Amino acid sequence: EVRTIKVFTTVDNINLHTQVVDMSMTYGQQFGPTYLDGADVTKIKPHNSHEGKTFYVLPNDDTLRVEAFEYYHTTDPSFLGRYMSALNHTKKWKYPQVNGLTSIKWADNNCYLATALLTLQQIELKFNPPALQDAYYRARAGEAANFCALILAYCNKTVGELGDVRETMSYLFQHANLDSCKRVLNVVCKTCGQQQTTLKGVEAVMYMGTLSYEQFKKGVQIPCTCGKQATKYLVQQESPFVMMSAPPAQYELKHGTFTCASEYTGNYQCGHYKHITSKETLYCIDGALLTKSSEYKGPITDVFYKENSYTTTIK
Amino acid sequence: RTIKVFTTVDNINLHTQVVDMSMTYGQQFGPTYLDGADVTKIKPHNSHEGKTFYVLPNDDTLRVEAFEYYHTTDPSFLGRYMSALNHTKKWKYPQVNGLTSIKWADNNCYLATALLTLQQIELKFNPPALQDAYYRARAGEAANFCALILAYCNKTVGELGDVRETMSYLFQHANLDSCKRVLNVVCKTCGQQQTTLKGVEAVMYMGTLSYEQFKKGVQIPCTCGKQATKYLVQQESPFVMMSAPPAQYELKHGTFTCASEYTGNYQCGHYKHITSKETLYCIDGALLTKSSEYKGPITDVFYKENSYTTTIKPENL
Ligand SMILES: [Cl-]
Ligand SMILES: [Zn+2]
Ligand SMILES: [Zn+2]
Ligand SMILES: [Zn+2]
Repeated sequence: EVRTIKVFTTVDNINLHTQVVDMSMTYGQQFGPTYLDGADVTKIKPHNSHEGKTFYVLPNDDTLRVEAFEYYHTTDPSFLGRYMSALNHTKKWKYPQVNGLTSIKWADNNCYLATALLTLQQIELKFNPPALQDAYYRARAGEAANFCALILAYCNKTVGELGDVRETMSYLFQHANLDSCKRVLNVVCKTCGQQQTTLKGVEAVMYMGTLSYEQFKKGVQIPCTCGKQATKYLVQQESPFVMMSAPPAQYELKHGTFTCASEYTGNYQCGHYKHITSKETLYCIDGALLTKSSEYKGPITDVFYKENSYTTTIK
Repeated sequence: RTIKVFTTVDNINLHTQVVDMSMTYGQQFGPTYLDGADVTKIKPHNSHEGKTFYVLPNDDTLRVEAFEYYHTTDPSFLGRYMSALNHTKKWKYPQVNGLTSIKWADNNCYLATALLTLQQIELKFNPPALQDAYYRARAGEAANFCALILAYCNKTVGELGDVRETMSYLFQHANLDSCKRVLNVVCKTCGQQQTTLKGVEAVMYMGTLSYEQFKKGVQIPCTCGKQATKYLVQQESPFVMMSAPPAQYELKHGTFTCASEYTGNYQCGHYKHITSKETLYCIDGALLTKSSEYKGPITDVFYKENSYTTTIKPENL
């Protein structure tokens, strides 16, 4: 009456669950969306050659949901489906080594993912979700399909959409161990006094308004509550890097003064990101393309700087 | 022959300047606008003393001010906003059935029905520029709101636009964080698959005008070659927008909030707005028509919502 084979199911490829499957029913009828080595097998019926194989499935019971939470650090039931949807594309991208870093050859507007991937290889950062940490290690080795698809899933973006580097880094930093990061700022306004503020976590390493770390330390002009202009400056910084962002204009990059940067060109609604890194000179990594130059000048949107512990000497 | 003026990129932070009447504004400030009019090649007049001029965000401080007000980093935004505003300030914005409309001009019908729709659904804008201008538009002064819509949509005055595209751009600048949509796709061969949409995708659907049809199920292809049934499982939003290629459709009073009618084709056409009050009202720019029934080439229908959960059992499909 009923013929069967034994297979394994998983949501993390670490915990394997024995399943006896009915060979007269499809995998989708029995498990829902089912993948065998990234290949969609939802519509097909079990075959004798499938016996003993491991199948990815979505978390549709309590055991699988706990494992998904522990591996991906998410409770969104749609997360693994969106990751698999993205992976179907990113598994076809090429991930060349460029200047010793894993880049991504351009496809489907993935330029923002390349400069994000390149940036992460240059700043000291640990990822909390085991899925992210594992996929980052594979990406550093040149096999970044899983990492890229995770990024898309964590940001709730799909292949082809315009990505923003600042927004993307912000999502990823929420899943990094940045709790020990600290920033202390002071704002000063004639006729209003002084006031200080302490930031922690992601907010302690990201700033929007100037690309220059030294300018942030010397003071930036900001509108006050009264309506006149005031001066905000960085008092103390505890973090392994800082990210400085600004609306793009024409910014000059010089060797040895920064770690890496991102540039935005083309049509503003559907444009193009490049990566600039400081090595023994400046390299512009443009997906698979590489140029070298003494200096660089353009519509820079984000600059990353190394840091450890900073304390101001101004009063 | 020198006067004081204010320059700004947001009309919030005003920067005092001294100008000389012997040179143009452009030689002193770069590109300069007075109520949207390009005054770059104009010399300061006595009557300009103390007035507020827009300039381009030409330094780090101004680019911050512009970003915090408009939520854009596009360097062309201000000039495009001002170019549109020079025109929209001359449009007329009559009250039609308690709502701010727009008298027809410059193919602005798509903006009129978008504006009429926004006044009937629960929506908050995130950019202060949009918030402030929307409050003025509700009160009848819609020139700045209409020029912002054009600038955010990268449309110029006179171009025929698209309500669905326009709403997409505006919803991306709205607070939709609490909006969630869960769908189920059921195939006789493949089984079930649920999906969760957030943000603009949680409130916009393209394929059917009827919210009730979206609840009972629409037929879609399945990669196995058969037809699958797609239906709404769960909806958390204060409204929903259902769109479909324009086709003859009967709008029944009391079954919807408002809708967009489009006569024409891909190159040229005209929008009208239909709203369901104690009866059906067709708002066509400044023109109002009342009817017990309405039938037309409908392309977008808006419905009120709060929390919906399906009663379909998948095994009963
Ligand atoms: Cl019109
Ligand atoms: Zn003050
Ligand atoms: Zn199927
Ligand atoms: Zn028209």
